[PDB]
Amino acid sequence: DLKGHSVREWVSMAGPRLEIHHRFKNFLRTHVDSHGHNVFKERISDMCKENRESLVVNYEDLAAREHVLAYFLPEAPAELLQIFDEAALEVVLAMYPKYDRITNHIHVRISHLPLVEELRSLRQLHLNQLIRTSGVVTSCTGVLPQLSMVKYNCNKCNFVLGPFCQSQNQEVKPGSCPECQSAGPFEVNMEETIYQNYQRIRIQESPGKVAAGRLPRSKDAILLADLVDSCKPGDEIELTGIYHNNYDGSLNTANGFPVFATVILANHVAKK
Amino acid sequence: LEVRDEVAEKCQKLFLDFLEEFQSSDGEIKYLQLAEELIRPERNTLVVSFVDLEQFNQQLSTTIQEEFYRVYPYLCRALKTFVKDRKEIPLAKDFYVAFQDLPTRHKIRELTSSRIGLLTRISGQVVRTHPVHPELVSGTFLCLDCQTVIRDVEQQFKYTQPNICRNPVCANRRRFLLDTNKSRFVDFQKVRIQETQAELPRGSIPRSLEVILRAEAVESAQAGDKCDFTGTLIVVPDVSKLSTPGARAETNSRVSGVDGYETEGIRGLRALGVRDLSYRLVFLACCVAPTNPRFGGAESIKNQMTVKEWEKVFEMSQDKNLYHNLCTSLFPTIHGNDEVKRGVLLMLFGGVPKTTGEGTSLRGDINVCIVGDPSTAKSQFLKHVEEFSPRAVYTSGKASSAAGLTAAVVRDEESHEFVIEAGALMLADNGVCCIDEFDKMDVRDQVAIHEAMEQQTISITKAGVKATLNARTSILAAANPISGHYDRSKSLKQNINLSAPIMSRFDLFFILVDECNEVTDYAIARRIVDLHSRIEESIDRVYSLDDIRRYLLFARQFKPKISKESEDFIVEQYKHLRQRDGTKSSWRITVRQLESMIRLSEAMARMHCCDEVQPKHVKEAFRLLNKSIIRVETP
Amino acid sequence: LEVRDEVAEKCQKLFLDFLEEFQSSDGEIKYLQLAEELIRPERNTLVVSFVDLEQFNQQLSTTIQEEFYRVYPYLCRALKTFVKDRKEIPLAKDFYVAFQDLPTRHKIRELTSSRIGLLTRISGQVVRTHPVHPELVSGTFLCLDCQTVIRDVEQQFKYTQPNICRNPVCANRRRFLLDTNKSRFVDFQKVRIQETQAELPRGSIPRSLEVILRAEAVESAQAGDKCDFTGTLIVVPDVSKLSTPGARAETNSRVSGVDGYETEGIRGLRALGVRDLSYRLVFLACCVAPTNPRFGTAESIKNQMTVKEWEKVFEMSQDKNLYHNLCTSLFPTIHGNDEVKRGVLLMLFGGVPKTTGEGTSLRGDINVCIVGDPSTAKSQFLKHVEE
DNA sequence: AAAAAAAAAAAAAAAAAAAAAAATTTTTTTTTTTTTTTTTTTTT
DNA sequence: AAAAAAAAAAAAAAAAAAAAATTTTTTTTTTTTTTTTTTTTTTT
Ligand SMILES: Nc1ncnc2c1ncn2[C@@H]1O[C@H](COP(=O)(O)OP(=O)(O)O)[C@@H](O)[C@H]1O
Ligand SMILES: Nc1ncnc2c1ncn2[C@@H]1O[C@H](COP(=O)(O)OP(=O)(O)O)[C@@H](O)[C@H]1O
Ligand SMILES: [Mg+2]
Ligand SMILES: [Mg+2]
Ligand SMILES: [Zn+2]
Ligand SMILES: [Zn+2]
Ligand SMILES: [Zn+2]
Repeated sequence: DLKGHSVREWVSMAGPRLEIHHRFKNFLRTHVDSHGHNVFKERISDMCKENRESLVVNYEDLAAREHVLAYFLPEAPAELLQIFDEAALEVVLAMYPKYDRITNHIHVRISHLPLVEELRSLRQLHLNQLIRTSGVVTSCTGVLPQLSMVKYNCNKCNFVLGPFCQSQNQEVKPGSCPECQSAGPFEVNMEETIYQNYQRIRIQESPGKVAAGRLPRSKDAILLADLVDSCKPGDEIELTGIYHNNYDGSLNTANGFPVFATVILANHVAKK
Repeated sequence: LEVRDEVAEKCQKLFLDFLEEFQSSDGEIKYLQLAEELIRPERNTLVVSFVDLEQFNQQLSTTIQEEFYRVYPYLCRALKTFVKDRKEIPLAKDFYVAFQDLPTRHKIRELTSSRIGLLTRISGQVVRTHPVHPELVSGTFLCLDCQTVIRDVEQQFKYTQPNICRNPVCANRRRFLLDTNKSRFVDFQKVRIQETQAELPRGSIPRSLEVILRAEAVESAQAGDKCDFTGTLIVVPDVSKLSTPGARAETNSRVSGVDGYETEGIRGLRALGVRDLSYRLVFLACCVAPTNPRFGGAESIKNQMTVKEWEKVFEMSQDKNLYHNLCTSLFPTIHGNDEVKRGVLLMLFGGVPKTTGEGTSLRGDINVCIVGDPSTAKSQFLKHVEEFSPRAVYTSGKASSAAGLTAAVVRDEESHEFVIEAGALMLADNGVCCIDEFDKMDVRDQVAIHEAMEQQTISITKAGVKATLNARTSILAAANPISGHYDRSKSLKQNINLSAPIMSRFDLFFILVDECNEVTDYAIARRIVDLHSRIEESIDRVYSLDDIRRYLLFARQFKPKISKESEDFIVEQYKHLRQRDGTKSSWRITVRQLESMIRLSEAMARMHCCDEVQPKHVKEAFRLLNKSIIRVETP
Repeated sequence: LEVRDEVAEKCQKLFLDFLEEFQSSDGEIKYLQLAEELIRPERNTLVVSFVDLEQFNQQLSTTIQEEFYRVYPYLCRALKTFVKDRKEIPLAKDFYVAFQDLPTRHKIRELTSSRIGLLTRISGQVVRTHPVHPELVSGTFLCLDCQTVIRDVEQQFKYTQPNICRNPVCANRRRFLLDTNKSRFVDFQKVRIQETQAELPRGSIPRSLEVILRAEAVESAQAGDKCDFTGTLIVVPDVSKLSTPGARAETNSRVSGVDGYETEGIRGLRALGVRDLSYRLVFLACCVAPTNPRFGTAESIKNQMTVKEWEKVFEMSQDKNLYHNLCTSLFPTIHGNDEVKRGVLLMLFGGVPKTTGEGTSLRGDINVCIVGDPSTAKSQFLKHVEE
């Protein structure tokens, strides 16, 4: 349901959290097929057969069967994506409870988002929204290891400060050690940490789509944990991701307008 | 107790009245009808005409022109009232007001400090354009010593933290954390422009200044255009611009320093809050138009055509003898040289680029070369094309190192990204590049333009950025023969010193021999002396430069077919051309000449704006090539 | 999400059933009527009878007795839902339940660690009562690092901060601020009782301990009043005054100390959080009463006493020669000194104190002195009036 | 033998790594001084 | 025999003393890259 508050705050409330999580579980189990097949069963079967770690769902099917979620999706994509991670984890564990050792996580990708913006036109009005876009990869660094649930040795006493989740926005920083009570020079325990693959690509508008008097514009993009090395330089790629501003990128330094960089946490990369 | 800016609020009142009561000649409220459209997303500015301002109220117009900076947010809020009262927009959306048709005008030399903070308009050539970004305008902060949120602090073209924490018993001036979601941004592009070539003083480098483009007036400017800008001249704070101490602010509190903490040196400056005040002019473009607009606004451009220009170009197309008429209009100065006139006109119209199913990009542009004895109007033809067309870049020989010739790189001074600075080929993209002293280009860059000619594209990967820049330009080249004078007893490939692949790529080659025939000599002397005696008159361009330029822009988007009869004539005529080749011409005939002939036939169909290339066009194209290719004259 | 004290939960259910079921002899629910009386302010206490509870159900009584301190907050919550489900009263008013009529009694010396937590019934005279106070019961705190708010950290008869800041990425156990406005309180008074004369074993000083009083029982006991505290023995944290090192409570995590921060010395003790476990035994009374029930303004006494006692008082008051009758009642063993019996009796009944227009005190009570040759029952007269 | 073209050298400018540089009071403990109370020893 | 002076022991309060304590930013350095001059080498 809808109220005066914003969509993001709404979906942050626990009542609608349970509402939409239940709805996602419901159509995951019940949206059978165009022609009565229960396609999610077979998709999950192949997903666990390979241990793909990542499911993908069609936005047309999503919106058509259940449209409230589809409308909410570009507004506050991060929260919806986290909940659908949890719900997909529930359903895959239901189908194969043996999956528990397998990555303890499932990502979910959204395909065929209807409204494609163009890299020339991505303004303030798209921040913190899931957009679809096209381009060509001009650069793609190697796969690097990222912290995802990091444990820290308090190097005053070698207590293992527990596994802190690592959001993409700001680097996690423990306050103090629960044992010796010091905000000490903590340092990462290389082993108990469970890292996550991180790759950084840069897409740009294709010259076939650039206009007459122009320079093609380029947007960064971050691939994480399953999409790394899913695209090489020069690949014409569709990218779907949360156009994003609030990580630490900002020209707060001297000699600069108060002007922010941007990225795209890629949620689906599709070569063409 | 919320002191009110009396003049600014009266301006808000009077301008709101202007918005809601100024009506066009038809009688309807034009700006109500324009404010209707701000309800749409991706639209947050009205474009109010300064002449309308003047007509409705001269007092308010002069007040805005003299106090433009102070009144601007007030006019924006007036528009916010004017639109929110009628329609049910999102409450958070901001709005802007764009002025144009301003009566006065100034120059980048005239933009002196007295013009700071008040409306002013200039012309310029947009050098380069940095990427779009979100810029913070009003920030919401959190004080990290009492966790109180400080609301709605303005950014004066610099990242501004709150000057002191709003809590009285907490004097935090340092530790503030920006709450990004609560803050509001403005879309923002920084562009660099420089003095127009007309306005240069003597011995003066073209000055260049940076122009900021806030929301909705953001991608309108583009590199290479000739744009008028209108807006404020503001000052953006600079720091560490000079190695000599200058003007510095500091608090007027009379504090001293206790022993062991004495307010001296670095501690002293930090305590007093000393900070240099170094500024730099940065124009703040409120609106942007082409300085020489093409129209007052194929089917889309046709709709954009006004009725008068539409019927003008219609009767132009329907005209016969438009061929020689366009020749005369393009080159009233020139006498003779009809082959060069024809080739250059066809070059301006261009061919139809095509591409294969496999992916081979068939060329559509048609490059022309003028080679001849000295003082035969070669550079003059190139200058005519330059001064005539838009997207007509010019360069001469060894005056252009390769980086500026094709493309260069700089880092975004604001962000991490890189700006790919546009070279001559880019600025000539989808147009003409006039290269003079083409024979005297270094190998290092003649190969670069050869790559551009082969692929219509150059990919630059240098200094930390890679990109694939498109350049579909057409090259009009001037080439001096070896020895200074052409030699008709030698082949063209040994008269000039171009690389064989470059010469192959070149579509048309014209030979201009400076023979001494006195009827022609009388003609030329009479022509140029007539011009000098009667400068202003003695020109009979039957269609004005603007007329034919609009005709070119409208004609360009028609893409001819090639009908079967014309194809039969094409193949048989190329066969006849090979029979000629089989005595010998100064430059041999290959399949590339077939390619040239079909592209010129396409360009003649483009001149007549047809959707079918006919045997008339094919015959004329063959005649053009046949007369271009000359028999080497051994004694 | 959570795990419950299952026996405490079922006991709360059965205890609410007791509150709402148990009819008195008349048939109407006396505890329901007392709960109705509980509506007023300064009425946040229901005193309950173990005999009624036992007649309701045996095993309920057995578990309540055997683990009274386990279930006791759950009993108070049971009372609170019992009244709130049918009455209107401030939502933060906390209704406590105390107990009475426990059949058995214990000496003070029978305090033993086996009795901790489980309900008892002691009897020893009062020595001194301390003033009323507001005690903290469960406060809300603010972590001074991340400014996170922690709700209702229960106290254990000591000013206990929460075990760790509720933020997962925050290890604060050292820097908290009590939000005193949001914290909740209860009336509290500690009275120091001691073993009576009869219960004293040979050779011993009396055993004195500091019983606690909470809620409506905050003032029912006074100096000298030989009372009967039916509460529950309880160990409170104790002092740093013990010289013999005993019962360190320390951490199990086996964390060591690096070079420079070797865990040896005061640094190491604080790092492991090693603390002493000393204790003393204090009594948590919930409903005080007189030892011997005193007779079960003139009209105040007339109302307080029962009908049989009232008619006995009335008829003896009317009866003649009560002078001589009371003399032989109050000194049946002594012989002679009849006039002294008369005089001491008149002093016992006393006169009337009088105040003037000037306000000077004018004494009403009588003072009597006895002198005589030794062994003439002087001390016996004094002992007679004493008892 | 001298001119033109190409290759290498010299010098200025920029980007990242890693070692240096700077900031930086408040709350709790506990010894010592003082007073007070109960008792024993001594004096009237 | 009663009064009182002295002794030891216990407690309160004020002054001094005890103890606790990493993170962010800036600057040198190294290393390449690019421009333009100089030099050298090939051609007619
Ligand atoms: N046929 C002609 N018609 C008109 N002007 C001519 C003609 N031939 C030569 N000229 C004159 O010669 C001048 C120089 O010619 P130009 O093309 O600059 O020589 P070059 O080809 O060496 O650059 C021009 O300004 C032009 O006026
Ligand atoms: N006149 C009396 N009548 C009864 N009992 C007496 C009388 N005189 C002395 N006694 C007895 O003497 C006993 C001891 O007397 P006691 O209380 O020691 O007197 P005192 O303390 O004055 O010496 C008591 O048991 C008491 O009953
Ligand atoms: Mg020339
Ligand atoms: Mg006696
Ligand atoms: Zn630790
Ligand atoms: Zn503050
Ligand atoms: Zn905390």
